[PDB]
Amino acid sequence: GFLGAAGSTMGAASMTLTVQARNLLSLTVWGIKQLQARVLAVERYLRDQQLLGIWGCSGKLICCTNVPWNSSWSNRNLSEIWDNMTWLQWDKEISNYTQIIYGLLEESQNQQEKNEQDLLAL
Amino acid sequence: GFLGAAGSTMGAASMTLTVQARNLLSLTVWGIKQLQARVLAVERYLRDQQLLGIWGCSGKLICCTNVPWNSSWSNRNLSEIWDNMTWLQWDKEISNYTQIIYGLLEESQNQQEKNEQDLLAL
Amino acid sequence: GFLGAAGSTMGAASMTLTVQARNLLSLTVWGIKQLQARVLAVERYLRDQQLLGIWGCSGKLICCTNVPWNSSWSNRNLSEIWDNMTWLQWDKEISNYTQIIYGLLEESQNQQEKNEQDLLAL
Amino acid sequence: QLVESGGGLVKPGGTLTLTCKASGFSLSDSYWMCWVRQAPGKGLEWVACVFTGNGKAYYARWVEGRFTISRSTSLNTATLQMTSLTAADTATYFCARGDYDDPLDGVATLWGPGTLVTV
Amino acid sequence: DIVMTQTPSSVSAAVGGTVTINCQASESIYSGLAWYQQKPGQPPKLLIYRASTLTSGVSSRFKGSGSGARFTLTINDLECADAATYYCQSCYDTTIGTYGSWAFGGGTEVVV
Amino acid sequence: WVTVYYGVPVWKDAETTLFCASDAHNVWATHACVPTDPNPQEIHLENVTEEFNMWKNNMVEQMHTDIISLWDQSLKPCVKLTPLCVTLQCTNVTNNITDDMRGELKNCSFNMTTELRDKKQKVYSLFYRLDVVQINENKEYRLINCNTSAITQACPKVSFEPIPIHYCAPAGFAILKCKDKKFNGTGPCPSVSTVQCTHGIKPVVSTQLLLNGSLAEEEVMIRSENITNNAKNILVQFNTPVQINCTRPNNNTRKSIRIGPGQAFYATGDIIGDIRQAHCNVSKATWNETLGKVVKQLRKHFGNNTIIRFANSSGGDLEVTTHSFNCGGEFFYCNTSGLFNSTWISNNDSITLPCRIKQIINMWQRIGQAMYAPPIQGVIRCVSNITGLILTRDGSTTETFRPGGGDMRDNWRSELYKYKVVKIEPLGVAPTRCKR
Ligand SMILES: *[C@@H]1O[C@H](CO)[C@@H](O[C@@H]2O[C@H](CO)[C@@H](O[C@@H]3O[C@H](CO)[C@@H](O)[C@H](O[C@H]4O[C@H](CO)[C@@H](O)[C@H](O)[C@@H]4O)[C@@H]3O)[C@H](O)[C@H]2NC(C)=O)[C@H](O)[C@H]1NC(C)=O
Ligand SMILES: *[C@@H]1O[C@H](CO)[C@@H](O[C@@H]2O[C@H](CO)[C@@H](O)[C@H](O)[C@H]2NC(C)=O)[C@H](O)[C@H]1NC(C)=O
Ligand SMILES: *[C@@H]1O[C@H](CO)[C@@H](O[C@@H]2O[C@H](CO)[C@@H](O)[C@H](O)[C@H]2NC(C)=O)[C@H](O)[C@H]1NC(C)=O
Ligand SMILES: *[C@@H]1O[C@H](CO)[C@@H](O[C@@H]2O[C@H](CO)[C@@H](O)[C@H](O)[C@H]2NC(C)=O)[C@H](O)[C@H]1NC(C)=O
Ligand SMILES: *[C@@H]1O[C@H](CO)[C@@H](O[C@@H]2O[C@H](CO)[C@@H](O)[C@H](O)[C@H]2NC(C)=O)[C@H](O)[C@H]1NC(C)=O
Ligand SMILES: *[C@@H]1O[C@H](CO)[C@@H](O[C@@H]2O[C@H](CO)[C@@H](O)[C@H](O)[C@H]2NC(C)=O)[C@H](O)[C@H]1NC(C)=O
Ligand SMILES: *[C@@H]1O[C@H](CO)[C@@H](O)[C@H](O)[C@H]1NC(C)=O
Ligand SMILES: *[C@@H]1O[C@H](CO)[C@@H](O)[C@H](O)[C@H]1NC(C)=O
Ligand SMILES: *[C@@H]1O[C@H](CO)[C@@H](O)[C@H](O)[C@H]1NC(C)=O
Ligand SMILES: *[C@@H]1O[C@H](CO)[C@@H](O)[C@H](O)[C@H]1NC(C)=O
Ligand SMILES: *[C@@H]1O[C@H](CO)[C@@H](O)[C@H](O)[C@H]1NC(C)=O
Ligand SMILES: *[C@@H]1O[C@H](CO)[C@@H](O)[C@H](O)[C@H]1NC(C)=O
Ligand SMILES: *[C@@H]1O[C@H](CO)[C@@H](O)[C@H](O)[C@H]1NC(C)=O
Ligand SMILES: *[C@@H]1O[C@H](CO)[C@@H](O)[C@H](O)[C@H]1NC(C)=O
Ligand SMILES: *[C@@H]1O[C@H](CO)[C@@H](O)[C@H](O)[C@H]1NC(C)=O
Ligand SMILES: *[C@@H]1O[C@H](CO)[C@@H](O)[C@H](O)[C@H]1NC(C)=O
Ligand SMILES: *[C@@H]1O[C@H](CO)[C@@H](O)[C@H](O)[C@H]1NC(C)=O
Ligand SMILES: *[C@@H]1O[C@H](CO)[C@@H](O)[C@H](O)[C@H]1NC(C)=O
Repeated sequence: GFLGAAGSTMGAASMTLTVQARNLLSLTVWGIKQLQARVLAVERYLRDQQLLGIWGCSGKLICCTNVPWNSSWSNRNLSEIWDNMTWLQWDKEISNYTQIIYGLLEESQNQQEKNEQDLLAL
Repeated sequence: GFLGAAGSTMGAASMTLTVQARNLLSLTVWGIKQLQARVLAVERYLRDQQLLGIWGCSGKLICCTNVPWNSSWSNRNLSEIWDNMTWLQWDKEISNYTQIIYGLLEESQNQQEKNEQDLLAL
Repeated sequence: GFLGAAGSTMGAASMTLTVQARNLLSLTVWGIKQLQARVLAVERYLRDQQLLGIWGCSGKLICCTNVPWNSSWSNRNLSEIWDNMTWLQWDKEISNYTQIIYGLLEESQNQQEKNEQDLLAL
Repeated sequence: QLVESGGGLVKPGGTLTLTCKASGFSLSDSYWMCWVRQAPGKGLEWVACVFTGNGKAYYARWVEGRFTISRSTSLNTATLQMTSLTAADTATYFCARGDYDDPLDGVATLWGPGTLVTV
Repeated sequence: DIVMTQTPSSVSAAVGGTVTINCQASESIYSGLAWYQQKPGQPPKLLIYRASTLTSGVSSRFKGSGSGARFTLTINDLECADAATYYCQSCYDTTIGTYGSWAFGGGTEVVV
Repeated sequence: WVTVYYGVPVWKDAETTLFCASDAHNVWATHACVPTDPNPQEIHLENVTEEFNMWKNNMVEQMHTDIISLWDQSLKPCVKLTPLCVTLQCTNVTNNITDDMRGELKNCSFNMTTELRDKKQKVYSLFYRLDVVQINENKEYRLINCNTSAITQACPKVSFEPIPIHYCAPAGFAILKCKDKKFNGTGPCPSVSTVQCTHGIKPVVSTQLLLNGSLAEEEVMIRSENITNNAKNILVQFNTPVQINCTRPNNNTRKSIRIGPGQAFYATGDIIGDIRQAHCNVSKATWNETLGKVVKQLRKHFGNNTIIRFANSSGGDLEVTTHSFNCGGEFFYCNTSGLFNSTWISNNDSITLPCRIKQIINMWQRIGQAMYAPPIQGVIRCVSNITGLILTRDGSTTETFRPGGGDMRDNWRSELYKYKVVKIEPLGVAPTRCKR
């Protein structure tokens, strides 16, 4: 079920991640409307994929990064977050740090790629 | 030649795979028709790329998976399939197992990514 | 700044590569025009991504290849190219070898993937 | 049923036209009139074909414009015009009739004794 | 544009018994093959057409088969019937779509 | 074990939208097409056969639809002639007119509207007999379509020349083509190659004879969905052209009448010189040889000693009983009986076909949209290549064939019979010995 994991805890829900991923691409009245909708759906898909590319998480549903958790974002324990909370609740808890985390992920990836080139040039 | 390998055997044809890949993206009568065609061509491209992403074969023309061949799908020998048969013939031979194989590939990739996270968390 | 690195040398400019990457996706008069523009912007994005895929550089801003520099393309020193020249100047210096390099990159990647399969089959 | 003529010696760089007359059948029907040549040493190769029902013709790749094949149903003959001839073109030339129907389609069933061209 | 390769170039036998001649097309010709027998002094005679059908100017002694791009000719009993050069001919050029473009391989000399 | 391969060279039958291309005021707006490739490629597929069926080819349907829609768009900005649905007071033209042409032209006069709403003007013009009907059973007449449809004047600046277009596949698709010189429209095709775009095809409209298409390369070809079924058409493709020369030997004048602000009607003015009948000439010897070739091939389906007879068309409207065409901008309806008058038994000169001309045209056999063809000044002469026929069986040792008309689709499936559209399906899997 497409949103079937909505009531699951975070540590339970993140095992069925492909279910949602597979459903993101799926001149008269009801004519021009479909053409416009199709184009916008494509743009949304690509923006999310570009971010995974930039952060170094392309091709993965789950990726580890090398960016530290800064605590002030959320000072909850891992056993509390993963076992006693759902993704809807979590999304609300840290919604205002979204842009902070994304900026940190982008810079980290740029530093990593530059360092890999220095090693391949050695 | 775009379909030049059509008469080649499978083990001969799968060396020129980029030839076809490079040709997949390439309000009046003959006006609105082109806009509609362009959008649909993009959607087709993306659906195939999403599947390679899901199965863990993104960025590759040839990828090995860890899913076993179940024999009943086709009980032919490797020396028969790769040397004495073309891709058109093969596609007909196993056309009805397409959905089985894809489901197996998807589950395998989800298990692999979860296990990699457990190791990176160690 | 989106083109802020335009006046920087090549070795200075290629540290802010995500700045430009993030800005590539971003029936009446001013109606149909936007729909047509959006579709074409998507096609341009995808053609560049497909080439990085084909050459084995998907997901990277900087990638090393295994294709040699043939000298005749440009016989300048690395200390001259990276420190005393901008990307606009460089693009002019080797503009006519673009198609040569791309053809070489494509063949190299096909050979590499075939060899990896032979090893995984061992 | 096929009678050839026009053989002989060509001074190098010159020309020669060969003919092949049908007897006992009409070229007005759907047949292929083709020429082949047999080199000294017995190598055998195709030179050209013309469809008598239309005048359409095909040539061997090695011809490169030096040979012209044509037919005339009013004479009930077919000819081959050769130019820019050299020593390498020495061969016995033969005409043969191929069928255009389902059995024997493209098959040369009627062959005339050939004629020698030297250069 | 169809190239036929014929082998062996020289085939021999004791008097009595069989020999074979093989012929390989550079491309499938979908069985559009004819076999000819050329004795010294004459044009080639047609023995077999469309890979395996006889012209009735030849007995059952000459048999053959094949498909696609690969064919063979078998002479079942050699009674010094000939000292012919046998030739493999393509009667269909798949690159053109016609029966107006022929190709011959080199021939095979049969000695007995 | 499972290896996934991307870029696998396989395909499936498919139906998609094709776009046009053109090698560069035309009625078909060919300037709206994508510029063509000056040197298009064709790839031979070695060892590949494919199954084709020209009777189920949807490329025909798209061509049909594009042509009609373009035609209609071209008339959108043109002046309407509804003010002409008036009672015409009308008499015959008798000045220096050739017998058997006498009664074809009429001199009609009427009260037409003008630039100002308060004024009327008396005008007169010439009409062909086929465009009017008598109402007062001088006599009162009306234009033939005033009780059924609107009449739109074709814009005088728009050309009807059948400039060819090429159809091209979109990304992800390919067009397969037969090369087999004897292909009869269905079944396996031993030699196949691929193109991105078709050859240029001219949108020529005709009925009984096909006037400017492709010729067979070798043998005369007879193609039909069934042959056996008397309800089906037989398309016969010639392997040599037959030359036909048509003329309208009347030097005409043209005048415009203002009918309202910004609008004018083009009327036939008068005739300079004598009045003569329009006609077409077909070389006699060529026609005779051409039929002999057709008969030899028709007999293959009917029997070795079967007699084949040709006869002319059945009765009905000119649009279905005559040979019609648009040439020089005029619409001709020619009598073809002189071409189909013979019996073929087992074992310089010319044929003159008289023709009629109409100005009010129901172009696509639709009802409600009538086009008015403005007259053309001067004299018209046309030369064309007859490339084929549309025949039907008139259905015990004699077969009779008659020419006939047909759907517009049958004039296009005759060029598109060699092409098929397929889609490319690049993913596939196969067993290998590798594992991640
Ligand atoms: C079958 O193919 C043949 C050959 O292509 C085709 O014949 C051609 O028809 C056109 C139109 O009738 C001829 O073009 C005209 O030639 C006269 C010669 O003086 C010109 O004056 C014409 O120009 C005037 O009319 C144009 C109409 O749009 C105006 O745009 C222009 O400004 C002028 O007013 C015009 O060029 C053409 O010459 C012949 N070709 C030959 C070789 O005669 C034939 O019609 C096709 N058959 C069918 C049924 O379509
Ligand atoms: C909705 O909430 C209930 C509990 O609040 C979830 O029940 C759990 O179901 C799993 C299934 O194996 C059990 O192991 C757990 O022990 C159950 N919880 C408790 C407290 O016993 C239920 O699964 C939730 N629904 C979803 C979609 O997650
Ligand atoms: C079409 O089929 C023929 C044979 O059926 C293929 O011929 C092979 O060509 C390669 C080229 O080096 C040879 O090494 C093989 O030995 C040939 N086959 C045989 C049986 O000798 C031909 O290549 C095929 N066409 C395509 C596109 O693969
Ligand atoms: C424009 O050019 C000037 C010099 O031509 C660049 O100046 C350099 O700025 C860096 C900044 O730390 C200094 O370290 C260099 O020493 C400066 N150059 C010199 C010659 O001293 C300036 O940065 C350039 N602008 C851009 C966008 O690169
Ligand atoms: C419009 O007027 C025409 C002309 O009178 C009608 O066509 C005639 O219909 C009768 C009906 O039996 C036929 O016998 C005549 O031969 C027809 N005339 C022509 C010239 O074909 C037509 O039916 C009228 N349309 C409508 C809708 O009533
Ligand atoms: C087409 O032309 C033919 C002859 O040119 C016309 O045939 C004549 O038709 C009348 C009708 O009764 C016959 O009495 C004549 O004997 C016919 N002549 C010949 C030579 O057969 C035919 O009517 C014309 N068709 C049309 C629709 O006008
Ligand atoms: C006009 O045509 C009709 C048609 O029958 C004819 O009866 C009448 O006499 C003609 N009038 C003239 C002036 O020729
Ligand atoms: C039509 O009638 C007018 C009346 O004067 C005459 O001038 C004109 O020449 C006539 N036209 C024809 C073609 O008879
Ligand atoms: C124009 O209208 C007048 C009004 O009486 C009428 O007499 C005349 O005949 C009409 N003219 C034509 C040509 O219809
Ligand atoms: C076309 O040729 C095929 C070849 O087998 C034949 O089966 C088919 O019936 C032919 N078409 C017609 C209409 O006869
Ligand atoms: C038309 O073709 C079908 C093909 O199976 C055939 O069965 C049918 O009998 C044909 N029509 C006639 C009248 O033979
Ligand atoms: C048709 O042939 C007749 C024979 O006299 C000739 O007068 C006429 O001009 C020809 N028509 C054409 C279009 O050439
Ligand atoms: C058409 O006109 C050309 C002009 O040279 C002439 O040669 C040809 O014979 C004519 N065709 C007919 C059918 O009269
Ligand atoms: C063709 O010409 C020959 C000459 O004698 C004649 O017998 C035959 O009936 C002619 N055929 C036609 C269709 O005119
Ligand atoms: C066909 O010829 C006959 C000959 O009497 C004629 O009666 C018939 O009307 C003609 N058909 C057409 C459409 O003219
Ligand atoms: C058909 O042939 C007969 C034979 O006498 C002839 O009288 C008749 O006029 C011809 N019909 C046409 C339309 O030429
Ligand atoms: C028609 O007559 C006018 C009168 O001057 C003349 O100039 C024109 O050339 C003529 N047209 C033809 C085709 O003879
Ligand atoms: C008629 O066919 C001949 C054949 O070569 C061609 O040259 C000529 O242009 C064709 N005429 C038309 C109008 O297509």
